This record gives sequence, C-alpha cells and structure tokens, in this order.
Amino acid sequence: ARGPKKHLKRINAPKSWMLNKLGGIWATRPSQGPHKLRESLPLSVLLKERLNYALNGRDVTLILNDKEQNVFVDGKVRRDKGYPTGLMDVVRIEKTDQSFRILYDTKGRFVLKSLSKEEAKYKLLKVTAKAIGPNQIPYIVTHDSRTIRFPNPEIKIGDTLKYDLVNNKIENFAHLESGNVCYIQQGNNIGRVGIIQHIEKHQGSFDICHVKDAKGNAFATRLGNIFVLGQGKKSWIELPSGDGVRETILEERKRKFSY
Amino acid sequence: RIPTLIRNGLQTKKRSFFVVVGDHAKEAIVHLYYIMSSMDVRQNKSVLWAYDKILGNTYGMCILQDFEAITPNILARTIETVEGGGLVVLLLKGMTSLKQLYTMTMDVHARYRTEAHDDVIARFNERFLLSLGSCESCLVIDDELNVLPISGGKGVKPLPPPDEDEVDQAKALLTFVDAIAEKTLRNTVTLTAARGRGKSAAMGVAIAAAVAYGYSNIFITSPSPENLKTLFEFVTIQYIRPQDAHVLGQAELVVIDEAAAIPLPLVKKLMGPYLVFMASTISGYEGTGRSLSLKLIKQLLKEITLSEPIRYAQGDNVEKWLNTLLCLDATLPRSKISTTGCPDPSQCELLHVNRDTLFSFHPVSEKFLQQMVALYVASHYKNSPNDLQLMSDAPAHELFVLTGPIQEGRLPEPLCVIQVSLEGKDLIPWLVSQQFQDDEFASLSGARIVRIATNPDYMSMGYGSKALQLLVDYDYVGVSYGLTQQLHKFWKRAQFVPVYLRQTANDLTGEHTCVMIRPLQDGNDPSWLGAFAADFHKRFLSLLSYKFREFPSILALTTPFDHKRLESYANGLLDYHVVLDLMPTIAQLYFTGRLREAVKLSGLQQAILLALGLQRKDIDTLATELNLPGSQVLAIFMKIMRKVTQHFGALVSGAIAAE
RNA sequence: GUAGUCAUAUGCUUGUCUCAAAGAUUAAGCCAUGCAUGUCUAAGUAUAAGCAAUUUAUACAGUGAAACUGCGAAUGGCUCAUUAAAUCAGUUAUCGUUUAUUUGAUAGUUCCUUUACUACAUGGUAUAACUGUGGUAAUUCUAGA
RNA sequence: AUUCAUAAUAACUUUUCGAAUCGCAUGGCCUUGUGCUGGCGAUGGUUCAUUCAAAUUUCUGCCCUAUCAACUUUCGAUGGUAGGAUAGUGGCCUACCAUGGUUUCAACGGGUAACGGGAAUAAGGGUUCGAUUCCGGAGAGGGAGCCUGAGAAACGGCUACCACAUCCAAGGAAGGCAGCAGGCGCGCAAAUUACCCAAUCCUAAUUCAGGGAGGUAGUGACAAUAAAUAACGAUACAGGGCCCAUUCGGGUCUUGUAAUUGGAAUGAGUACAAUGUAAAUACCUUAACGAGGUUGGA
Repeated sequence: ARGPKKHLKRINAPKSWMLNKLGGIWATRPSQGPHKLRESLPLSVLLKERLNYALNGRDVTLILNDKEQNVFVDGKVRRDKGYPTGLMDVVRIEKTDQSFRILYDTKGRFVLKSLSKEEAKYKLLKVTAKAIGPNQIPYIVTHDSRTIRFPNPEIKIGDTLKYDLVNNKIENFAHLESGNVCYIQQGNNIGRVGIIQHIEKHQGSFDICHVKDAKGNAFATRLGNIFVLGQGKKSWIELPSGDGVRETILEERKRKFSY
Repeated sequence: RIPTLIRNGLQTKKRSFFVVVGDHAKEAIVHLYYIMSSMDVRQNKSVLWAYDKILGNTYGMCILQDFEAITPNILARTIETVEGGGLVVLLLKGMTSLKQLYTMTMDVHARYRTEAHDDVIARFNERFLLSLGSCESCLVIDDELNVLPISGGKGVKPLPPPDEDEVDQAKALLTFVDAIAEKTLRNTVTLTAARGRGKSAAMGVAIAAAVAYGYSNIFITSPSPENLKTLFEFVTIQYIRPQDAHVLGQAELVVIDEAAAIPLPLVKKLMGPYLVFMASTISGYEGTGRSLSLKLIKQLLKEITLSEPIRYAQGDNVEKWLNTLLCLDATLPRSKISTTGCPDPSQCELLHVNRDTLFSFHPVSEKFLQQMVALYVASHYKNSPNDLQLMSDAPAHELFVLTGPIQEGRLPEPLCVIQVSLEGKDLIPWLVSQQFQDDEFASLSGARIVRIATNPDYMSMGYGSKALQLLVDYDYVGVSYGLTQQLHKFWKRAQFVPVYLRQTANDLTGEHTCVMIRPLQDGNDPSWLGAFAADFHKRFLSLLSYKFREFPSILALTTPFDHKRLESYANGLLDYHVVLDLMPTIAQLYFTGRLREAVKLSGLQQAILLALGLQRKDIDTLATELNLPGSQVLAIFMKIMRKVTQHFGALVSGAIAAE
C-alpha cells in the first residue's frame, strides 16, 4: 500500500465507541499512543459523545487547546483530539475535578466510571514483559506502556500491580493463578469479572484460561485477555454496571420488565 | 476613435505617423500599451518595437523609441516595412522640451555626433517640427492633452477619403523589355526606383517568364547580399556572387540586383558576356545617389523607372513624411526648380557657412544647407540620413560651398560643396590609433573631408581644390578614400600625405582604402603624419605582397615602435592585418624569431603565425591542423606572438604588457 | 378457440409527501473550459522607527510584511488493462526481515594533551531574506552589487 | 528454544554519540555584586518496545481438462555449499556441486477476460444487515534511468530518450487532469462547470491552517411515492313521475328551477422563530395575519 494509513471511516470505527452510524463519514482516528487503536477511546469521543461536555467538533478544539488545561489522564495534562485513553485509566476533568475509570461494559462498550478522590489515586497496571537491561538493572513493563525501574523481584511476567499515581509508587501486586479475580480486556467475553479456575498452558503457541463468578458461570478465554482485577476474591476497583456480570437476554428482561 | 480611423487607413492602403509626445512613462509607455490592445488592423497588430535584419517581413503597427535618441535610418527603414493600415507610433519626449531635449537627456543616438556626452540636436528637431506641423497628415498626441482631437476616424472628422486602394510592372516585364530590333536585342536594361517600387518583383518575373527551355535561362548576381529573397521568391534563379560569378558563361539574360553597389571594373566585364537587367534603389535610405547613378549609367543603357509602391497606395502620408524629413529628393542634378537649375553657370565663388544657417529661414536658411546636402548626397554611391543628422546638429561640422551667380534672394545653384567633419579629441579619428602606432593619435583634432562634390557639368575646373583651399584658408585635415592613382594625385595635389593603406578592397569600389593627412599644425600633427608615413614606408613591401592584388603603394607621391605594436597584438586586441601584412611588425618579428616561425610561430593564424603570414594558408586550413574551433586561431596567434617576444626579451615584454 | 393479455410493447397525458437514483457499464476513448498540498509560534530566525504598520521595551513591544523556515505533498482519488496468479481468504512469527508514528524511558565515565582548557561575559561561519544593478520573444528565467 | 540478551573484553574502527536551544517562570538560596535559583515546559539526542508498520509466513480455498502422464535440472529442478548482493530471509544470484524432487488426490499440464470477493436475529416463522466487491493484487504516452525519504517500484519527482506535441521578434521558449466536469467523439444509457466544509471526518505545524472529505441543495416518477383537493346544508316552485325489457304491463312516484338560505367554508399573502445547509434560517414545520369560483345520442 502507498505508505501508512492516516484516516478512519465512520463505518469502520469500533462498536465500542457506540458511534453515530448516520453521523458523518469519518471518525477521529486514535493517535499512536499507550493503547492500541481498537482498544482505546480518543478524547474527542470521550467528551463529545461520552460525557457530552463538548458537542460540535470545534467544541473540543477549544477545550484541549484552551490555555487553561481541562483534561488530565493519569495525573498528566493532555491536549490531543485523539489521545487513546485505554483500559484501567484515570481521567480527570480539571474545571470540575471529575475522576473517571476507562473500563469496558459487560456488553463491551467503553464506560466511564466515576471515582472518589480516593481511587483516583491508584490505577491498576498489568505486566507486559519483564527482563533485565543496562548495567545489571531490572525492568518491568505495563500494558499502559509504563516502563518500570527497580521493581519488586517477586513479580512474574503475567502480573497485575496497584499503582499510586500520586507517588508513582507500587503497592500490593498479585499474579494470575488459580483463585483470583479478573477482568477480561477483550474478547467474545469482555467486561466480565470472575474467579480464575485454572490456567492450562499448551505452549504450541496459545494458552487458555477458565473462570467462575456471581451466578457461577463458566468462562473461557486466552491469557492475553485476562487482567487481574484483584487477589483472592476481593476486587480492587468499583465496577460499572453493578458487578462485572452480564445477563441472558432472558435475565435482562426479567430484571427490567420482570417477565 | 483611432480604431475607426485605422479601418479607413487600411482600406485606403495608407499608413500614418502617430506621435506620442510626453513623459516617458506617461504618454509613452502606457499609451503604447493601450494602443496595442486598441488598435487592431487584424486582432491588434504585430507591433514590432524598434529601440537591418527585418526587411523581408512586413508588420502591422510598430513603435520607434526616440524618447532618448533618434536614429533616422532606423525610422525610415521601419516605415518601409509597415503594411497598409499600419500606424507607426513615434515615441518622443515632451514636445515643448524636445528641441532642447537632448543635452543631459541628450539624443542618445548621438552616434552621429559622437561626443563624449550626447547632445541636443535642435536643428533636426526644428526640421522635424516643420514637416510635422505643415499638414494635418500626422497625428500629434501630446500629454496634458486630456482629449486629443483626431481628424478623421469614425463619424465626420478630417481625412478626405482616398479611393479604396488595390500595370506599371506588366508594361515593363517583357514589354518594354522585348529587346529585339535593328539595334541589338541583347543589351543592358537598368530599372531604377525608390524602395518598395517592385524592382525586385519586376526582376523576379523575368526569371520564369523566360523558361529554362523555352524563353531561356537566366542568372543573378548581387553585392553583399541585399534581399535576394524577394526576387527569387518571385522567381531557375540561381545565385553566384559577382566575383565567383567571374567563372563561366552559361546564360542568355543576366540580372544584377543593385549593381551600383558593385565595382565598376568587375561589373563592366560581366555585362559584356551576356544581356542584363540592372536594378538599383534610389531616393531613400541606403540607396544610391542619382548623381553617381548617371556617371554609372554613362559607362554603358536602356533605363526604365517604376513609380508606384506595391505595398501601399501612392500618396501615403507616412512615406511623404519620411521623404521630406530625410530629404530623399534628388532634383538638383538634372535641374533646379526655379528659373535657374540644371547646369550652374557663372563664375564659381568659394565661401563658408556654419550650421547656424540651419535655423534661420530667410536668405541663408534651411534651403542653403538643404541644397548643399542634396548635392553631396546626390554624388555619393550610397545615401544615408546619418549624414543628414550629422550635417544638421553635429558639432564640428563645417561646410564650404562653390556657388554660381549670387545676387538677389534667388540665384543659381551650387557648383560644389565640401563637408568637413571635425574628428578627434569615425573613420580618420577611430582608426589612426587602432591602425597606427601612436596610442594617443585619437587625442588630437582634425577635420576629415567627408565629402566633396563638384556638379558634373562644372568638373575639372579646379573648384574642387578651391574648396579645400577655402577650408584651410581663413592638428590637420584628413581624408579616406578608395585608392586610385587618379584620386590620390588629386589629394596629393591638395597637399595631403599618405598615412595608411588597408587590407580589404572596398566592397563597393573594389579599391583599397587609403588615408591621407594635410598637416595643419606642426606641434604633433605633422609629426603624426610623417611618422605614420615612415611606418608605411617600412611596411610597403609587406602590403604589396599582402594585397594579393599586390598593388604597389605609390601613395600620393611618385624597431622600438614595432615592439609596442607587437605587444598590442600579443597583449591586446589589435588585429592581425594591422600588425601583419606581408611584413609589418609581425613578419618582421617572424624573421627575427627563432621559435616555431615556420610550422607554429612567425606571424598570423595558421602555423599559427607563419602558416598564415608566410604561407598564406587559409584560416580553415590551420584550424584543422592546429585543431582549433575557429576564433581561437586568433587567440593562438596572439599567444604565439607573446611567446616570441618573451624569448627575445623577457623584461621588455613584461613592461610592455603592463603599460 | 376464448380474450385477457394480472403481456406488453410505448404508443396518448393531469393535487399535496419524500426514505430520495442518474457516461463503473463502449475504450481502464483525456485533459476543452473550469479548475490545483502547502504551513505556525510560549516557536527558530525580522528594521534601534529604509518589511513597516502602529506605538514611547526601554537591549529586541507587539507586529506582521519575507524569508528562513520545519513540516506533509510516498497520503488519496479515479483506474483491470492485465492478471487462473495464493490474487485472495483464512491460515504463519518473523530465531530470519525492517520500522518515523507514539510514547515511554533515558545519557559520569569523552580531557584526561605534561587542565596560556584562553577563556564559554555559551564559536565560527556562513546566507538569505533582504537593498539594490540587470538582462532577455519571453521562463517557477535570470545575470552580475 | 541461544553462540539469545546484555554482558563484557580488548582491540579498531576517516564512526558515532553527546541541546553554542529557545520559552516563560527569577524569586528563593547567600553574597553583598555573587553562586546560583532554575522552575517549567519549547527545542532536541539516545537506544529499547511504543503502538506505526510492513514485510515476509505456515497452515484451508479459482472453472473445466487425463482427450492434461508425466513434470521440472545448464547454473536451478532440487539439495547443499562459498560469497555476494540485498536494509536486512530467501537459487535471489556468484559460484560449487548434490541429482533433485513435483505428480492419476491428474501432477507437467492444459482450457473458465479472471482483475478478482463482511451482520445478526433467529419455537417455527419474524426478518434482515454492512450499504454498485468489507476483502483484495496490477495504469497512470512509449521506454530508460534515476527522485522523496522513517517511509514510493514515487504515476501523478525528475531526467533523458523516444514519440506525440505547442508558442512564438526566431531565437528559443510547451505541453500527458481512468483525482473532475466539459465539447467532440463514443456515440447505449442517464442533473448547474449549485451551497457550505453548518456537521462529522480529514490533514496538519502550540491556532483554530487547511481540508475536493463530508455536507447541503436544487435538478431530478429518479423509483417514486403519497393519495388527501368544492361541497354542506335554507326556502319556494312544482310536472308527475319514472322505471321496467315493457312489445304492455308493471313499478311506484319528486323533479326542475340557468328560483330564494346558510359559516367570519377556503384558499392564497404577513411578521414567525425556527428542528435549520450557525449562512438553506423564510424554502421547510409552526404560528398566525389577514383571503372561495369515454363512448354511443340531437
């Protein structure tokens, strides 16, 4: 192909953005950042269609360009129409001191969870890779594309850390092993939260995992899609749509219109 | 406005002079832009801008930029090129200021005057104003004229309608031309006319009209080329120039275009072997004087003349304008228009008059100078307005006239005229220093006798010398002429001393041009004369051999300097022949030089220097051997000269190169 | 047979209402006429009132002219014309290959001259732009100051 | 999984590296000039992975055909190897040789103008989608070579060549819009060279650049739809009716006013802002203000 793509089509932009089909023809294309294209929510989407603080396109252009700084992502200022806010992030709306979790539904739509000045401090990080680099030093990396220097050594590659944004400090981690709580970042099963049952590795190039939860449903997904929302039953963050558990179309009806 | 008028003009086949006078930018430039868009004989016009190559073509509309300078020849030539409905837009300086205009502003075209700075030329402006002012024919648009009245044009305005314009040649082609009779059929015909008459076209007709097989085959010759294009285009025409022409005799009817230009010797011989049509232009710029034309004809002639222009209708006011401005009119040789005229009888009286005569119009007025001009101009082989302008405005112009009986305001015509042109401080004052030894020669002053002429009826009276004596009577005097044993003695008898004999036969006369000086002041002029004369003495052998014609230099009569000359060729631009001949300084140098004088050194282009100078090898020949591109040959010759000088004396050459 | 043709067939022609289609289809007939990827300051370059437009930073205000920049101008968009080919689909990580983009991170060992290291009160240039001098049927022309 | 790293390690590399940034923030520190104080970013570099990628790449699948039997090896048909290219994998080649091996499961091979093909519901049914190809290779006179660069087999960069193919003061000096429209043509076949970048998308340098995106129209049975547009009623006056199959019988009985009543029927203009082309935003939707004239048979 000519070179590298550079736009994005209304029609082609993820169902996670709950986008306007009739809308236009395009859609703000996520900027190369911390999260992958599909797994992200560009700010313009976050304020216009989400919060609804903005509206028309120029509305954003003001907000992120205005010399006041109205948007914060993980304790930092952002002024990019399409910064890819990803899973388990913390976004603050300066002018109102609003704090949000970037989390998927139970139906897989990006949801905004309101946090208390309390959780707004800690953010959950999942461990990408772990190896030693320059001059005998250990480095850990998080999905959030965080690069960590001198990390606690009791941390295996597929771990989950709790991060104190305020001090850029770590605390209480927890690997994925039979008996923990987890969130699935993507898949025919995303947005779910349950107890890890067991992890059968097949090495041939793809390991799998099982899970249980509230109504004790059986879940199946690939490791790469498991995010440890916590150690031993206690979750670490407040979940959207009540608990991370979806209902039969049948259970939804009976709960709402009670059929 | 003028666009309507333009329509009338092309319909009439006439042209008009549109004078734009005013500020350079204001009237001149902007108006020209507007006129181009507006005036459309066709859509717009070619509007060639002039500020020789152009003649075969014709153009609708043109502009002549006299704002700084006026070259009259160019103006006349430009007009001849313009088609029917065309307008010649003359760009002039502000009208009130024009006459004086020229000074600091100056007539830049002053190449006639050739003072360091250009000057006024008021007289010419005055003559111009007279012709322009005389009648309604020329349109004068002056600045600060919010509205200019345009006589003529759409609506009723001044310009009496001429008939739509659209036999003389036909009467002439075969017709006057059928040369068969008790008298010989083979003879020489000479058709003469002003420019644009159709002489060439007439001459072209005969070419085919005689058919190869059929009427017969023809031939054609001409001087330095001249537009061969019309004749042949109108035409078996083949062309071999006269000299090359001298080869073999094939044809029944020879045609020579503007033969007057060709040497009498060469021309005469050629006319003998066949039957010919002789064409010659007169009564215009770069034409031939009618006085000379008669002498030329006498050498034979069936002469015929064509009166009407092919390109425009007769009576074209533009053409009338230029003729009058330029003083095209010839009448004095046959006769003057008055009680007197024609031969000038009575005792000849010698007198001088100044340029000032030009302004006054009374006794001694524009007329006296005009008459003098007509006479000298008439007697010359070629006529040119540069002469006229020079006569009018140029400083340092002095005249002497030989006149017949003078009494009342109107008397008989002049017998003779002498035009002296100060020179110093072209021709006698440009070359004495390039060609001679003293770098300084250009500095002094002298008066060249540009033109001397005695009415043919009056000749051999001694009036000619009488004219010269009057010139001296009340640094030196000089003259340049085609060398003739006869003419030289005239000048020698005049008291001139032979200065130089150049290399190239006059293209027109066929004789080599010599220069002579009549020493007025001893301080340096007799010195320059004698010194040059001596130099010529040393050079004499060199010249004779070089001439090819190898004519010995009688002239009017029955070294360290060489080093300077040599350096000038080596270090500078002086030309080869100047240094070279068989043996001027250059051959002198080769004899002495141990170097390649032979195959490489000596003096000239070929073996670089020797092969051309000694061998007389062709430029083309040595360029090949030497493997030079051409032009480079001269450079090599110069380099060779430098080398020889250095070998002779390094220190001397260095100083000479330096200063 | 039946007429009809709920056959057309086109062949005749009339309030208020719109989710609203129209030289890929022929030849992958192209440029009439119309037309055309450049650009900004917290930010890199502007005149001690000849960019200069004010106005009085004031040793460098804006303010911009122009340039320098520095960027994209490998994007598409129309085009099978091909193509029986992995084209393409899945279906490969690439111990086999390259990588702007984006972050993240981030870098004490440069002498050690035999520290006038000079001494960094951070170098040198170079140039435009710029004033001008031009040229030429005439350039995205171009000359030379 | 490593000869992996990231180690070193020496050497030895015309080889790097390494903010002569600018921006506000200069008030705290001591000093008192000082030394700082740099704050903070802008402006860099560094390598790594950071998406960016591509780029390979196994592993299923184009029409028919055995009347395809056989195929493929001079340098590749194979292996394997030396190198060299390749940016970097590769017979890709330099070699150098291996003879390879493909194949009736038809292989060699042939023949199908072939450019080329995503959603979801759903007892059953209901239905439907993405939107004229999601997907996805090869053209931008011919040829050539070259171009940018993170990044082109660079169409729309060149050149130069060819060709066309053009302006001309003679001289030189053009020019390839299947990214549009347009006229020819073609000639099967279809609307002004609308309005805006109002969105929503685009690019993009620190803003609000620019967006031939997009949008908006119109045109436009286009396919069209819709299917709703003079009747409601006052009176008189009354001939007798008027129909039948009718042949005569029968049926019985309003019917004409080219008579006199009905509401301030209604249509059409006028602010009317406007979902509204922030301008289409008066054209919508209002609102009102006003305001009825085929046939046959003499």
